[PDB]
Amino acid sequence: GVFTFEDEITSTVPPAKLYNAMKDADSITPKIIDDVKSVEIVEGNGGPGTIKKLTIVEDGETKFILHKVESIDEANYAYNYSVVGGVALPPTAEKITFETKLVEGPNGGSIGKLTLKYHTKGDAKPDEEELKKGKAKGEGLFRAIEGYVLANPTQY
Repeated sequence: GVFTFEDEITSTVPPAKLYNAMKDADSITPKIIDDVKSVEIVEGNGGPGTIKKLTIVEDGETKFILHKVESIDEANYAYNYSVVGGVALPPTAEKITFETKLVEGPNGGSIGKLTLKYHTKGDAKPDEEELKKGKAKGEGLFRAIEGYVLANPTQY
């Protein structure tokens, strides 16, 4: 089955800036997110279908997570990717997709939608702690990218 949660988020940063910075997430995130050590391209040019390998530390334990880029759409200010492999993928999960979509806000900022989609095989239910952790990671990445833009106003 597929279990989805969609949450609304806001930022004072306008969406083109946020989108541009999301495209540089591979170099922004390891600096900001202490548990993300590095991001390496396994295959591809950075667009849809690119597989990336993230080196993480969780509780003193080094782990590898594989992400597949799903879509990068300027028109929706969208940056979507999937967890496709590694320990970050729970035993119950076939795939976890993270989607971000932005629109212009009323005050020159952004209104965002963050979507977490958790695919399971057949009637298997997801681990509920996984929804929580997935929600927080999606929001954590968005806040990282936002934080970097706010702290570096001439970069974007």
